[PDB]
Amino acid sequence: VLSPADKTNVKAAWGKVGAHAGEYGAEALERMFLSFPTTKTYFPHFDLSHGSAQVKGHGKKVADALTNAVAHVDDMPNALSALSDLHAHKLRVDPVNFKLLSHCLLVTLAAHLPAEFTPAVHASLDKFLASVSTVLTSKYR
Amino acid sequence: VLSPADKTNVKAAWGKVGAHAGEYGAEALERMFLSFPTTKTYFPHFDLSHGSAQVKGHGKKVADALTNAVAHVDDMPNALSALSDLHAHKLRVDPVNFKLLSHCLLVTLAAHLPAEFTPAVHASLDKFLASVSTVLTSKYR
Amino acid sequence: HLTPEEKSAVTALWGKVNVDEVGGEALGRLLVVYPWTQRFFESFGDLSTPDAVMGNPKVKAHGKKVLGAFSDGLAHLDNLKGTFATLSELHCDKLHVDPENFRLLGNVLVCVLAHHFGKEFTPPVQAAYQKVVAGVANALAHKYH
Amino acid sequence: HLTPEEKSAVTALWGKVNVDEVGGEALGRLLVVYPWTQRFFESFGDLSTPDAVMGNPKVKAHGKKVLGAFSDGLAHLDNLKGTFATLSELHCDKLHVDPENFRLLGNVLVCVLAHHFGKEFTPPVQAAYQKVVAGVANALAHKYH
Ligand code: HEM
Ligand code: HEM
Ligand code: HEM
Ligand code: HEM
Ligand SMILES: CC(C)(Oc1ccc(NC(=O)Nc2cc(Cl)cc(Cl)c2)cc1)C(=O)O
Ligand SMILES: CC(C)(Oc1ccc(NC(=O)Nc2cc(Cl)cc(Cl)c2)cc1)C(=O)O
Repeated sequence: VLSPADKTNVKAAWGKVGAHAGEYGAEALERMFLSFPTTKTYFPHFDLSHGSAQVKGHGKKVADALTNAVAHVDDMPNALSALSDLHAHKLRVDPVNFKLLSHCLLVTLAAHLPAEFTPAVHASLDKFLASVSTVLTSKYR
Repeated sequence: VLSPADKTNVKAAWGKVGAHAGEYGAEALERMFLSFPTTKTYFPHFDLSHGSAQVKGHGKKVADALTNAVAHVDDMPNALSALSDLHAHKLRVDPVNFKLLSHCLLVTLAAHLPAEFTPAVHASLDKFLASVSTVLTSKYR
Repeated sequence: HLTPEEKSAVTALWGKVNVDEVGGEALGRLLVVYPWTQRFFESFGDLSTPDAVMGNPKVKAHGKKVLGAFSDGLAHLDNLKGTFATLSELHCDKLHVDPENFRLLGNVLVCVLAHHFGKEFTPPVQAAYQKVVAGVANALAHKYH
Repeated sequence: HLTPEEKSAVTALWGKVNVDEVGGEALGRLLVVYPWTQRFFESFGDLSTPDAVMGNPKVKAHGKKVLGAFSDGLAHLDNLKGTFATLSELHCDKLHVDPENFRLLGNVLVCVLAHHFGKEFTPPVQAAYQKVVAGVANALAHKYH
């Protein structure tokens, strides 16, 4: 479970992200497509090149889900319910992939948060992304 | 994540294990050590040779913990609380190894319970082992 | 890295396999046990229940095709990457199949062999087949880009 | 197998890595972010809090040794297996370290490089390092049995 300290750590990190959440979402997806090419198999309909508006638009949606997850950190299952239906029953992204994107979101945060990305905050964020991931796959079977 | 039908399926299948629990546990572990040699890094203190009393005894502890889990499928976090602590705070087995033992338990049940291992029971047992796995790694961090 | 005895163990058991039955069985169980793998099979008709998935002739037909190619690859255990190159390219470039699906089907196939062969699927036989399903999955993932 | 331009992104970035500092930093983070990894460092003294872990001199010392070996490895990107064979045997037969830990350390190191270097740690540079850290972990896993 997310501890009170984790919840505090996540909120302060995401707090400093602030208005750049969208941008960072898009960067994390780019990082993922390049680091882990198999993740591209979910996107044969997108132009995945650097700067792609489809990646920027998707990145903004991913980031807003996370902003929503942080704002309902005590109540994530419900907040993400529509997204967990959509991944379980339509997109059907293999659960392995959430770990890849989590790592890439963590890297993006690290690369933009020189003060805030302390060992403890890094620990809380990984927990928080594992947790979002878990909720997002909780309806898969 | 465990539906009522999963719970019926698991109880049915595992009820058939019965007095073979010891033996099937031992077999799963042996399947694990031979199929996934990295798992042995957790047992350098054991005689891991075929038929070793250390592996039979351990097999029986794992099987009995599973029987406990089945008998309390509604309240697994509670029933497995001590075991949870032990793996989190002392044994500290990397979580990926639970997938490897689960898959070996599934193979064992498959090779032993041919009338019971229908596709739906297969899916139910897999979900069950994944759920016990999640319980056993609940307190890791 | 299969040993000489592991290869002949693999070959020995496979000679007893009805590929088309085992294929339909394994692909069926894939779609049942890991339902998200159904994403590729919208055109296949009824997948509403375990029985419907197992019964569906298209599931069986595709199962026969995949395990047939798997079977043919067991003649080339020392060049799985080579044997599976063009199919790797196809699954990446046209089919958009996440190579994780190869791993899941690999472990489903192991469950099916264990069910089908019982006692005969011994712990050393399993270990040999695990190296096989790893190798085939890795090989089919190899040309992804 | 890393591409030439991935080799040179790796090389260029590493020229600026203080190996001692980054090593200490990455091992410390491993032990904080994935605390079960502490199971290998029972004799290391105080690991009770993030601050204790990060300032622990034995953690820092060992972190220098580990990343130093990693560093040496970056001169042999075409034969990570041969380069790490002896440490692979050591880590299996003497230390009993589950090779999954190499993967976790790989990913912590990537986060450290990103944190430390910021925007210079571009998505192409990251991609090259991912291949490196998978190669290293694979090579360190290679002689397990
Ligand atoms: C942090 C975890 C994730 C979050 C928060 C997330 C969130 C979202 C959101 C908010 C949407 C848009 C839904 C809508 O249009 O109503 C979406 C769609 C989508 N996601 Fe996920 N997602 C995550 C992980 C993943 C992963 C790992 C993959 C596969 C690599 C993936 C593949 C997709 C695809 C293919 C779409 C549809 C894109 C389109 O065609 O517009 N997602 N996700
Ligand atoms: C199905 C999931 C698992 C269950 C239900 C389970 C259950 C148990 C039980 C009941 C014990 C004995 C506790 C006691 O003596 O009080 C034990 C110990 C232990 N387990 Fe777990 N276990 C599981 C997974 C694993 C995995 C995946 C590994 C590593 C590959 C592992 C490694 C160990 C080790 C090293 C011990 C101590 C054995 C000894 O020295 O006696 N376990 N486990
Ligand atoms: C043992 C591993 C596998 C092998 C050897 C294999 C082999 C094949 C072969 C030989 C084809 C025929 C393509 C053609 O006619 O050119 C094919 C197509 C296809 N495969 Fe795979 N496959 C494997 C696993 C999978 C998995 C796990 C999935 C997804 C769950 C998948 C999805 C597909 C799809 C959707 C097609 C196209 C079918 C069609 O057009 O009707 N394959 N595969
Ligand atoms: C980047 C991959 C890694 C490399 C290249 C590496 C390299 C090394 C080296 C050069 C040594 C010292 C050899 C000697 O004593 O003569 C060592 C020792 C050790 N390593 Fe690894 N290491 C890696 C990852 C890990 C990880 C992730 C862990 C566990 C979380 C681990 C656990 C240990 C332990 C327990 C020792 C013995 C420490 C002691 O003497 O008390 N290593 N490693
Ligand atoms: C029980 C607990 C705490 O275990 C764990 C939680 C997180 C991780 N990290 C990951 O695997 N990272 C990871 C990162 C990449 Cl790029 C690829 C892959 Cl394949 C994995 C490992 C274990 C949990 O699941 O919450
Ligand atoms: C969300 C949901 C349903 O996803 C999943 C649950 C289980 C699995 N099975 C596996 O990983 N098997 C598996 C088997 C082996 Cl030999 C090795 C490894 Cl590395 C993995 C995959 C996805 C869940 O986590 O419960």
